[PDB]
Amino acid sequence: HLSLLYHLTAVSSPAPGTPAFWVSGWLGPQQYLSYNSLRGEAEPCGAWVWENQVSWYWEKETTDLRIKEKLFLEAFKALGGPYTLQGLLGCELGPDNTSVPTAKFALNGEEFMNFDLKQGTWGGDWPEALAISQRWQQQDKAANKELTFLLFSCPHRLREHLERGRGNLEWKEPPSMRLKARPSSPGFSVLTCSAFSFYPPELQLRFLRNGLAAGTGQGDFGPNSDGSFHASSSLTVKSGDEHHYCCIVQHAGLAQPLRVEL
Amino acid sequence: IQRTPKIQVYSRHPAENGKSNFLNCYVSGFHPSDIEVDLLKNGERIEKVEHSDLSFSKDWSFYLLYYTEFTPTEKDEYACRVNHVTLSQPKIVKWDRDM
Ligand SMILES: CC(=O)c1c(C)nc2ncnn2c1-c1cccc(F)c1
Repeated sequence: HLSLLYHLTAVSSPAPGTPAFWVSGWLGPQQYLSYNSLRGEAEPCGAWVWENQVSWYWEKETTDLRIKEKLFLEAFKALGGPYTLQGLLGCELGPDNTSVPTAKFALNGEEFMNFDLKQGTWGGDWPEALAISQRWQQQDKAANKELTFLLFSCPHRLREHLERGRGNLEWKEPPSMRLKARPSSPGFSVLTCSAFSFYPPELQLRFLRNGLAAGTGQGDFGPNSDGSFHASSSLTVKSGDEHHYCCIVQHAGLAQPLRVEL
Repeated sequence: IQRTPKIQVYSRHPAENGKSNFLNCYVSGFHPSDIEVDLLKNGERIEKVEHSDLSFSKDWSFYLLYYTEFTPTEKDEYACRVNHVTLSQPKIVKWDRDM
């Protein structure tokens, strides 16, 4: 159930020194690829730098993303800005060991277009989607290259990563936990349960009061710069009552839920 | 459409005074992609700050991570200052060491 997904963005008026077009490539929750139109080269990220990949791998990623760069920038000329155009392209191995494609696009942050693999066509209801679709459909071999990218190149790459970088995906880093209270408005404190530097990202935080369910609290979640994760949940409680609470964390790195006290 | 950023400030490891660590400012849920982010030490801009690529979520909103190496002390206060077209003025979120 692992996805390989490219996040493509182009902007019609990039700020100086920033790229008109950039791509991040993701294997599940891990960024493995970076590309932008100023450097013009696809590069591995993080631990994927040390993946011992086939010789032509990164040159082929660069080739495909240079083609998509030209396609995205051509779309702006078809429109009647500023504009942002985004695409989410890739695949997932589904049940029965076949590939399931994703090919969606957004204009100024609204989904508006998709690629129909059965007809080999881009489509959508908006006139902007018709316009960009026709411009892309008119460019020679563009639909063919999009079909090859989704039906063949993406699952091939995904399988190459499961074969040479599966260790990256089997990383298990249990969270370091803190439970702390701070005074809030008069008569109240805020209790915060925080989970530091964990992987995979799936994690549950819950509060108990005298062993009884007290809710999930209000949760926040975010990455660290190594692709591990951070989470916190906070609960308003009456002041002086803080010591009747604890936090329970569940995470794939922990065989059992872990109770965290103040 | 426009979407205003959500701002989270937290350290990479649990904070211990005198121990080197990383301070993160994670900005997410925003659109368009142009955004300005500073980390602040007692209100002064921090110069040696790194950031992730600009990525986006399933709902097409953008996110990105700013981070810097630091050593927390008892008295030093840190914050993240964000400017974006959806904000009337720069938004400053203080680092709460418990978060
Ligand atoms: C550099 C960095 O912060 C980083 C790296 C290298 N790999 C990652 N994998 C999953 N998150 N993640 C992060 C990240 C990537 C993009 C946006 C963001 F907000 C965080």
